[PDB]
Amino acid sequence: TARYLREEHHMFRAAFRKFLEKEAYPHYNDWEKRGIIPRSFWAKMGENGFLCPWVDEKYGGLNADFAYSVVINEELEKVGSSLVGIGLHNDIVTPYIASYGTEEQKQKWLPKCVTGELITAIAMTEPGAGSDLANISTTAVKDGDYYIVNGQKTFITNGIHADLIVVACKTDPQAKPPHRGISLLVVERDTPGFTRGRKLEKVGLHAQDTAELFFQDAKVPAYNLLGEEGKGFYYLMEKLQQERLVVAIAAQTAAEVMFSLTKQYVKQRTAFGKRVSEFQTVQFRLAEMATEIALGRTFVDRVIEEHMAGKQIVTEVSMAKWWITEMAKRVAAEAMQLHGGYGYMEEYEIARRYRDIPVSAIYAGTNEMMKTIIARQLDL
Amino acid sequence: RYLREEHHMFRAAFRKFLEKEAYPHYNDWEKRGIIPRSFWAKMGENGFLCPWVDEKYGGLNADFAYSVVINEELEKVGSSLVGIGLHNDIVTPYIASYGTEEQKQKWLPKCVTGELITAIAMTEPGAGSDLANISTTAVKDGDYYIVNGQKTFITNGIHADLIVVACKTDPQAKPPHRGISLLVVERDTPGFTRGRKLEKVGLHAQDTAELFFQDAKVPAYNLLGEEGKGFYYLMEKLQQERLVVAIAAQTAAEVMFSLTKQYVKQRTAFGKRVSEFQTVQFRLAEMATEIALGRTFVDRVIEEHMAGKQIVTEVSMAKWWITEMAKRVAAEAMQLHGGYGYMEEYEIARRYRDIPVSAIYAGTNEMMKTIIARQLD
Amino acid sequence: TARYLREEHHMFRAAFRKFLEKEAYPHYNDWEKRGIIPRSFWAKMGENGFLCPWVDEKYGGLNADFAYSVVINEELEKVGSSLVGIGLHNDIVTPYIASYGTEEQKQKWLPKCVTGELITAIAMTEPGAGSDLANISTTAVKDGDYYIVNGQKTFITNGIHADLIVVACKTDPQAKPPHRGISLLVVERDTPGFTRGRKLEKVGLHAQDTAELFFQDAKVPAYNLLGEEGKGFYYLMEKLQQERLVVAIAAQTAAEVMFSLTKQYVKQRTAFGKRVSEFQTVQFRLAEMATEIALGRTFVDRVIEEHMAGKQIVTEVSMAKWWITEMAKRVAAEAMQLHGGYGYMEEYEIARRYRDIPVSAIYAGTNEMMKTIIARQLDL
Amino acid sequence: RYLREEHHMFRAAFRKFLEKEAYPHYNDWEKRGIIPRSFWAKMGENGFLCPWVDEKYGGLNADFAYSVVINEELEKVGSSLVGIGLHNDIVTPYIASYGTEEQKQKWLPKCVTGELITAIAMTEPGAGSDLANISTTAVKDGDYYIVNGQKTFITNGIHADLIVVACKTDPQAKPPHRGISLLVVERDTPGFTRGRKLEKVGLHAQDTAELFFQDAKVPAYNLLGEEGKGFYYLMEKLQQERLVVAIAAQTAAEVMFSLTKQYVKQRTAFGKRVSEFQTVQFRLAEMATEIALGRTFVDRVIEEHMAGKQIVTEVSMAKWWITEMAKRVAAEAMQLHGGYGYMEEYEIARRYRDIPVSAIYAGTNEMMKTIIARQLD
Ligand SMILES: Cc1cc2nc3c(=O)[nH]c(=O)nc-3n(C[C@H](O)[C@H](O)[C@H](O)COP(=O)(O)OP(=O)(O)OC[C@H]3O[C@@H](n4cnc5c(N)ncnc54)[C@H](O)[C@@H]3O)c2cc1C
Ligand SMILES: Cc1cc2nc3c(=O)[nH]c(=O)nc-3n(C[C@H](O)[C@H](O)[C@H](O)COP(=O)(O)OP(=O)(O)OC[C@H]3O[C@@H](n4cnc5c(N)ncnc54)[C@H](O)[C@@H]3O)c2cc1C
Ligand SMILES: Cc1cc2nc3c(=O)[nH]c(=O)nc-3n(C[C@H](O)[C@H](O)[C@H](O)COP(=O)(O)OP(=O)(O)OC[C@H]3O[C@@H](n4cnc5c(N)ncnc54)[C@H](O)[C@@H]3O)c2cc1C
Ligand SMILES: Cc1cc2nc3c(=O)[nH]c(=O)nc-3n(C[C@H](O)[C@H](O)[C@H](O)COP(=O)(O)OP(=O)(O)OC[C@H]3O[C@@H](n4cnc5c(N)ncnc54)[C@H](O)[C@@H]3O)c2cc1C
Repeated sequence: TARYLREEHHMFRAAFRKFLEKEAYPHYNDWEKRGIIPRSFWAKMGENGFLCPWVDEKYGGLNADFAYSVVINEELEKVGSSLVGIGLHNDIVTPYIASYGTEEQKQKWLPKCVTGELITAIAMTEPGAGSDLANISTTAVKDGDYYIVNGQKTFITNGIHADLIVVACKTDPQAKPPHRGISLLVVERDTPGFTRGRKLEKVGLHAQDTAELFFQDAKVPAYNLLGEEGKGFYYLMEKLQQERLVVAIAAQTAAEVMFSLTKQYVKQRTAFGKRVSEFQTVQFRLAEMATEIALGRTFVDRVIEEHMAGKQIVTEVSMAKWWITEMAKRVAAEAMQLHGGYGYMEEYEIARRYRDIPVSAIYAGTNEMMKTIIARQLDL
Repeated sequence: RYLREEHHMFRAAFRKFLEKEAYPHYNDWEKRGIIPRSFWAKMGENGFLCPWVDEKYGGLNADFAYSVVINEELEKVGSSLVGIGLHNDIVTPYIASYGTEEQKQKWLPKCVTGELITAIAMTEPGAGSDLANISTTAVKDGDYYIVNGQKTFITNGIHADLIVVACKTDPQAKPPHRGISLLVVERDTPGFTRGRKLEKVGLHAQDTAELFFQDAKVPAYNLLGEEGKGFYYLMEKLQQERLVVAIAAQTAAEVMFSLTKQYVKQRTAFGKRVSEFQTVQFRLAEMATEIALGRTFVDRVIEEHMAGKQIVTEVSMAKWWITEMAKRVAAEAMQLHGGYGYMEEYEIARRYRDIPVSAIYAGTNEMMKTIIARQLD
Repeated sequence: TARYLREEHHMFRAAFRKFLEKEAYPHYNDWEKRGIIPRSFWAKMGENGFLCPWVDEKYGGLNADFAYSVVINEELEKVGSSLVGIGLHNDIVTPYIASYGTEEQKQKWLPKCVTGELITAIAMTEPGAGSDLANISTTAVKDGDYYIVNGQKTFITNGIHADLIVVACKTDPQAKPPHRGISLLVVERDTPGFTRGRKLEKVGLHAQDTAELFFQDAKVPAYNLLGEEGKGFYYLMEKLQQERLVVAIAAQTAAEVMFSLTKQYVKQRTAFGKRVSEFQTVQFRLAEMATEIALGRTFVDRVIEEHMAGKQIVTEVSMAKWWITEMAKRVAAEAMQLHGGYGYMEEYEIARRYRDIPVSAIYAGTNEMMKTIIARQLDL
Repeated sequence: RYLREEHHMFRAAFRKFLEKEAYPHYNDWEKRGIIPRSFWAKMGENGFLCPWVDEKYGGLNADFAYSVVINEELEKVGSSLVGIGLHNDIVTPYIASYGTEEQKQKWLPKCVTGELITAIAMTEPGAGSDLANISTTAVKDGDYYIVNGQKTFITNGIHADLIVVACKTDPQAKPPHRGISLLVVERDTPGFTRGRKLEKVGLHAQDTAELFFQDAKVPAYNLLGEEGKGFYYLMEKLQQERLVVAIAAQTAAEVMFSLTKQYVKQRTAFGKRVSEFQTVQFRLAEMATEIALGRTFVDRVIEEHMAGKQIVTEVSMAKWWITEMAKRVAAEAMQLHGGYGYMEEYEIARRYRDIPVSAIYAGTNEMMKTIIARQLD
């Protein structure tokens, strides 16, 4: 057992699962077909208190601790990875508004983030730069009471639905070092000069509305600056600890789900007068998967505890992110293979789980970037 | 060492054909879920179908190296073209090896032209790896066989006009495998129906389907070889089947390596080509090494096979190891493209989805290891 | 941080390390040359309270909790794996006497186990059976007030020094199932018919006195029966949880030691105008080793906590044992390679660490047996 | 395909020789820390040293396949015999390729007989992988070179009567590698001393030592080739060096596989042979597969090498991949023997200790990947 969950979280998990059993599980395949999860689902999430529950009661939130977010994100992954946009809204983007927003900004935005009237996104990555974030070239040039924004952002989660987009841009492209010229600017829906691409066709996460964003002389009120000019990089580096933790949590859950699928399948499939689960190689493969899952679960649970205690754990979250995502990828490969021909059929859930997992090694920072961060912390 | 100048010239000419007839259309075929029969017709009229078939049926008496070239060049277009290799090098050889003079005359000419596309149906919902435990029955009611059963995952399952079906003509054979025969089932057989095109992770243009036999009336002269010797024919032909899969997986690995190398050489980050970071260099060096090992091994197996030698162990080794290697290449390739590796606009995404099934068909990699272990005594 | 260590354990670790810095570290290489650790070392351990510290004060012990044993075994491994005989005495064998001994037996044996006047060993494995323990063939036939013992035991840790040997033997060879015929019998030094082989030449653990034991009509007092006849297998299965945990702890420490050796080496070695630690492949290899070490440490620490709480964790300890031992083997292989030619030289400590590690995957139950146990617990 | 009947007959005869002169004595040699010169003498008198050397110096003009047979058969005895392969196929070829007519006449006859045992000294305490950064100097003081420096890890370091030493005859060469020459240093050179036999994890009968030069007086006619072209000679010869290592590692893998297979087939547990448990079967199938891949690859490299083709990439691939594979085989072998794998009475223990150094010498596996990456462009 992990110490961050108490009885209240256990009853919450059951209540949230009951909601999903009606609203998510039976609808998920249709959402994938359409390429997007309907706004009405977010509205239902908001009215039931499952959006931004950590937000203060004065904005309509529940003052919930981070364990509630762990439960939400785990239960949503149990449905499917296309639901990652909720965890992104809850635990990645809206915390920027709460941490760095003025009272006026928080009052204006947070209540609607809780209800789901405003859906959020964060836009860092550009065609020319992802891992090398200091090299982004989207510019925001001050002109009167406005920032004139020019640039392109790519692979944006919630790219179609998002009404509020936290945009990383260069307010001073000539700054030394380059990262000191970066600022965070909130871009609202229907901003003149702000357009969106058609939803991106991807290997998986088919129900996630990933899209490119285009800023052609985007006229953004100066009021929409989040925090201080030229400190944008610092806000990002700070919040990426929670971001990477969220990815680690979702990948751990995905592995657990895929293991359960495989175990159940091989226990019911017969070959050569035996259940497939009776062959020693199958037993050992499952034992090895179970072991690695136990390791990842124990580690991520410890990192959650450290995080909740307010401790700085850059190294450990980077470890959790790369290792658990690779582990879940290995689980997926084993799972497909152990299903035989059926693991390659879209009628079987494992096919979708398999297509969904490998991107976890790429986003929130590639696993190569995680190893880079670890090596830096090792002092070499 | 099995490729002579004639094969190099043929490769260039076949590639030119595909640059016109296949490469520009592949993405459309995938969207359609099938490769049009018109393409098969163009392949047939140009002599690219069953080239090994004797000239007397309209073939070219081509050696196996021509089939290697064709299958490799088709994979470089994409894995959904595996149906042609299956027609050419898996199924039609059953007709030539075990067909009567009369069956060969009736069927082989049209297989060369592509008027008849072939398929082979072994696997059932209840049994794949455990092939001896198939339950599809063919009961004589002269001069017909009455066939009952279901076959699953059939390549060319929609297009196929001739299907070689493994069935139990004596379900009480003891030992069970002794009751297996091969029966050719023709398009428009009464009681023979097909399922919808299967929705798969990849091979989107390959028409895989289930087949259904409900008191299907099959003429007794459609028996292939002798009653009760079907299992023996299958074990015999599975060596070339496994070789074909190994060749295609080897080619897929090479294609994916090339895509990845080109990408990382053009992509820059932190003031360098991605290909300049030492970890990327070593990963590419390791991929290049395993690719070279697979190429050398499969080439030697091809040579042995063409020499008429029994290669059961070696082909089983090639099949499992090369398919697993190709899978590892795919995983490296997606990762090294970053977000772009996950985008369907990039070819690597499709290559990635296509590869993992190679570890499953022609017999699972677990079955390959089972065979190797048996041969190790 | 792991919750089982308090300030008292931290001061204890420092005190114990101070003892070892004088008595163990500088002598270790000589012990390996001789093939045995001198009795005088055990005597020093006993007089300083470092043997069987968990034993009750009434037998001369300290009533120490298991965290003291964790510290002792970790610190001894930091010296070298040839010191495993101490952890075996402390935490594997003597607990059998405390758990299953009569008051008379405990009074007779435990005080001298604390002082080191009696060194203990456990003898299960035979030439014909190790993994398949139910198939042991050493017999003990009752004759008057004695058991007549015939058989051979192999690979016995503390095989030369041991004065008390807990011997698994068949008191009823015809029993059904075979395991119901197994009993534990304490064999004392100078028992008529009991002899020992020459110390076994091994790949590593060169200072550990591993030997075969021979029983040719060994005349053992019936008083020396430990527990109940035919329940021997049950005692063994019960105590193997702690045994496997001890092995996992030592392997985790060995990995940590080997990592430190490698990191320090590559940081000081120059090639191509750079420190070796500056090449990206070296950085990533170290980052990967660091990650896996962090996983093993977090997991074993959690298992220690569960164990100390009195919980039954057969699955988790089997996971810890196989995965950590394999991980430490991988660490060792990386460490040798990263030292270049120097990693193959016996003058460098890594050579010895490398030779010492791979046996951890074999003893206390092979890693194949660990996977067997896990699969059984998965219900397949 | 490089072995003809003559080579098969030779293999049998050489093995017979070793069954008498080597196998029964190997464990004793290991205890002694050296292979006696008497064995070298028996090898020489039977024509098993430098067989490729022209008949005019007393050699046999044997092709490289004879060296393959010798090195393989010696490894089947044990890895401490690598000094012979080093003499035959690594060092003496420097004398034949770059020696003047007069040096060849002076040295090659005695290398064939074994009167002179050879060694090559590249590596220094401060530089191994980074060979261009060697600091051993050879300064002309006609008609001598005055040599100062230290060489480390020298195979045949005790026995060697001739040592080919890489040194800087112009330490200000810019570019540095242009100042490297090869200088033959003879036994009993003034100022030339040797360290104690190095204590190693394995290769216990191989006499590895450090060499010390303190104003060593070396005759100028002991220069091998031209001044400042030493680096070029080394890069040229390292292809055969790396091939020799790959061959020995391949053979070690095969030996260890055979030991393991035999053990698990004779050992029983839980009412079955250990070899009957499915996980053991699959592990052995995987080992057999990788061994087959390595054998096929190294055999093809040997063929290419004998054809006189440049094989830099391929040999680097063979060296790193096969040594890593052999290491994996060793780890599997110890585990599958249980406790017995850890006992020095069992041959597998020694094989296990011997193998990992193959990933280090002839250039580290990291250097092999560096070379491959460079060739990938
Ligand atoms: C489904 C999905 C959703 C996404 N959502 C968002 C979002 O909501 N907001 C957002 O800002 N971004 C988002 N992204 C972008 C994602 O974070 C980036 O794809 C990721 O950071 C990698 O950047 P890149 O794609 O440009 O790859 P690159 O940075 O171009 O790297 C390509 C490859 O080179 C490797 N590489 C680069 N440098 C080195 C080096 N120094 N050493 C070794 N290897 C190196 C990388 O690890 C990678 O494997 C999303 C991506 C995906 C796939
Ligand atoms: C794209 C595609 C095309 C196909 N085309 C054809 C075709 O044209 N003709 C045809 O006849 N078939 C075809 N198939 C079927 C294919 O050959 C089978 O899927 C394959 O043989 C495995 O059979 P199965 O799917 O029933 O898996 P199963 O036999 O049920 O096995 C499932 C899993 O169980 C494991 N397993 C089973 N037995 C053992 C054992 N004893 N020990 C350890 N593990 C074991 C295997 O690891 C496997 O991963 C096709 C399949 C695919 C995916
Ligand atoms: C340094 C050292 C110290 C030791 N100290 C002691 C001691 O103090 N007391 C004591 O009692 N013993 C001791 N041992 C013995 C040790 O526990 C045994 O070696 C171990 O349990 C394995 O038994 P075995 O050597 O007989 O191998 P075996 O049981 O013969 O097994 C050989 C191989 O076959 C594999 N195998 C067996 N069955 C299966 C199966 N069903 N499926 C898959 N694989 C299988 C095993 O995993 C192993 O890899 C020691 C051993 C060593 C090396
Ligand atoms: C048994 C034995 C026999 C030998 N016999 C001979 C002989 O006869 N003649 C002779 O000349 N030499 C001999 N050697 C030397 C051997 O070739 C060297 O040990 C080897 O080349 C590596 O050099 P090094 O030991 O100095 O390691 P280093 O060059 O110091 O390298 C140590 C580690 O650093 C890493 N490294 C270095 N540079 C890089 C880089 N750029 N990128 C990533 N990693 C890097 C490598 O991974 C290596 O593992 C022998 C060695 C042994 C062990």
